[PDB]
Amino acid sequence: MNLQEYQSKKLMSDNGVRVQRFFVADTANEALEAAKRLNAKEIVLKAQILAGGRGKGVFNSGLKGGVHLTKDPNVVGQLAKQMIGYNLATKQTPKEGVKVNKVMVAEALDISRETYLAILMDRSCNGPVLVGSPQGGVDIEEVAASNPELIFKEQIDIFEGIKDSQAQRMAENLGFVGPLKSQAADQITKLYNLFLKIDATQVEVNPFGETPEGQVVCFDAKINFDDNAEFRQKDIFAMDDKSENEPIENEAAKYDLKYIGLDGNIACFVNGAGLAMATCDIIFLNGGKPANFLDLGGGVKEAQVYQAFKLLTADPKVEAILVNIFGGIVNCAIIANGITKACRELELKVPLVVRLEGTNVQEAQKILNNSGLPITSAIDLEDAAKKAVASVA
Amino acid sequence: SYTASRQHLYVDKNTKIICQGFTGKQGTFHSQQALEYGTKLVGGTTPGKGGQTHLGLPVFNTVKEAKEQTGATASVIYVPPPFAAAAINEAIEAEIPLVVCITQGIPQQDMVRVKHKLLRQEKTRLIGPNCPGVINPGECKIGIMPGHIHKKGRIGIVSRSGTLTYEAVHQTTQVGLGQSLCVGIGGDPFNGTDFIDCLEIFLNDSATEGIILIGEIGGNAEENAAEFLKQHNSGPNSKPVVSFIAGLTAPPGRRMGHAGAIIAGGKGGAKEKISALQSAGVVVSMSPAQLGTTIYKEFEKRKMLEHH
Ligand SMILES: CC(C)(COP(=O)(O)OP(=O)(O)OC[C@H]1O[C@@H](n2cnc3c(N)ncnc32)[C@H](O)[C@@H]1OP(=O)(O)O)[C@@H](O)C(=O)NCCC(=O)NCCS
Repeated sequence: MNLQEYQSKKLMSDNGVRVQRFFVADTANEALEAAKRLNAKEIVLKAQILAGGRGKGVFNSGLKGGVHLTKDPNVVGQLAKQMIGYNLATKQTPKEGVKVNKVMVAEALDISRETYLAILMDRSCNGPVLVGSPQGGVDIEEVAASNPELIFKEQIDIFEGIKDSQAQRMAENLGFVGPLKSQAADQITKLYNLFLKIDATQVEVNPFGETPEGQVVCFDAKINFDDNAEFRQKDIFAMDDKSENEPIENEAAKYDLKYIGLDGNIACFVNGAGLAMATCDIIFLNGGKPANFLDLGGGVKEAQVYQAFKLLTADPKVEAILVNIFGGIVNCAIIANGITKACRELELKVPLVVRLEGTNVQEAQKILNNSGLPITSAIDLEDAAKKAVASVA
Repeated sequence: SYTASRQHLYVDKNTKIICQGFTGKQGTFHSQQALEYGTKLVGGTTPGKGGQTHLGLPVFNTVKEAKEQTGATASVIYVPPPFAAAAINEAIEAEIPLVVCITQGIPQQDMVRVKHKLLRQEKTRLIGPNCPGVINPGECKIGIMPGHIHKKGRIGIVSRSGTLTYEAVHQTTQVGLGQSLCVGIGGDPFNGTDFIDCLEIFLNDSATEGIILIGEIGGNAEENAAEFLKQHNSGPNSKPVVSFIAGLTAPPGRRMGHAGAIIAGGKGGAKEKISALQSAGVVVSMSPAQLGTTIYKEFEKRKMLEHH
């Protein structure tokens, strides 16, 4: 799931993390009044979209740039008038851009020092870990490659909680000194408790830094959430902005199907994520370009097969479909009849290749061959992949 | 330490099983299936239904009581995600030797807490969560895998996937080699058993003459297993290892179905896992359709077939 800048910044602030003071406005007048209420010397206006590259984007109002600095609340309102309700296009958006319904009006803070600080569960140490670097404001992966001596880690015990000694040591390794070390340690502690409270998989602060006036601030952050915890994080998942997701992925999620679009033309779906990945792979190994990953989940349910076809028959780049169902006990003739039912009712127009394993496969293949539809059966996954690849120009 | 419980993975004809979540929809269906396979399912738990009967077997309020009355040495968990970690902890506190958690969707943070307890004891061995279970073909099946495709034989299989494992099972049955023990360690990032745990069992089991390791993107368990094999599968009586790693075509930063299948911060890609394993002597099958033929050929090279 995805949060707008103002949603993650509010979540942070509501949990004691120090961020720039800000308001959200959805009209130009609200932006002007918000700028007045900041009582700040320097103000930043930022359009709220999820895609990157706002700073160099263009609105279909003609206004250049999604981030503007000013001292004048009147200017904030005037520029917001040429943002709100317009589409903002960046290097990371489609050409139509993204409709901007909200802007953030925040105090513009100068940055004296930049560091990197993230909290995540360590898959090799089996607990939370703090990951920090004094080399802030840059891709942490680059820092790891170029300067691995500047990557610091503190393993935390889930039941002990974060200790002052751990927070202080990380703060020191990040380069904070004196009272700012104590501030940074306290902020690390608050970020750790936030990470646990919200079932984050990662809380990444970059830059985690200082202002010239001597405050430790989380200037920008990215939070990733554990989907498995949605049942106890309803308020946070209710904020999920799906407006910039691929539309078919949104439609898939409605039905508990995990769809991931790829850049290809041979669609596929499979019961089981490992085998779904493997089916994408084997299409590629045999000279094709998979169009998507689609895991139907456990249990071969006719409704899941039906919805899968509904998703794929929509995508204009799909030129063929490889269905791979390893159903064990389920009667493949029932699955076969469900497939022909879906292809008729949803008007399949592309070649379909079906690999069925389970019981009653012979009758299932007979059903598919007699359906009058462009359907071919496959004897194994390699045969299915070759047939799929050869079904397209 | 917790590694002392690895031997509990090797279920057999004497393993007696209780089902946690016995009276639920999936606990009922797979318990019915287990009794047809001849599985020694002896009862199950549902809090508040102790004293009832289900599928002709006793229902219990606690794992402790179920264990005392049935003598069970293993439990299988079909408990919903909000409560499944508590179910695992209950089984651990009751010192069930083998616990197999099928449940998908347990919060990762719950499982970090579970592992904290798990790693500080050694009576209980956990397989899972988000896994299909374990099977000793013809002796004991714990979980949801289709028994009929297995055949007792000489390939040990360990896998992070469900149905992709059945592909490997089907292929090794078809080529006539069969399986000694198959362990689905599941698709979550925090779980009770990794590849090394199973490799240790396989390398020291005389019935296991070759190994298939099925992995995928995410984490570093495959790379850890490669290092283990460099150190412990190199002397005389080494065993052939074949592998397939799912996710060569996976994009970065996306959860590919399984909670643990994600390339993050540039780590977890399939290519690096394939190269690590190859450098440890593993024959990595690039195609998932050729696991059986690849391991068969390795048996042929070593003259491990009956016609030799
Ligand atoms: C675990 C799972 C199967 C449960 O779904 P379900 O069987 O449809 O759920 P139900 O609500 O019918 O049954 C769960 C039962 O557990 C019981 N239960 C709850 N807490 C319990 C506990 N601590 N101990 C024992 N039983 C418990 C519930 O009371 C319920 O039984 P009841 O209806 O008789 O009271 C499901 O959540 C799931 O994870 N499915 C996917 C599994 C999967 O694909 N795994 C990966 C394989 S590779």
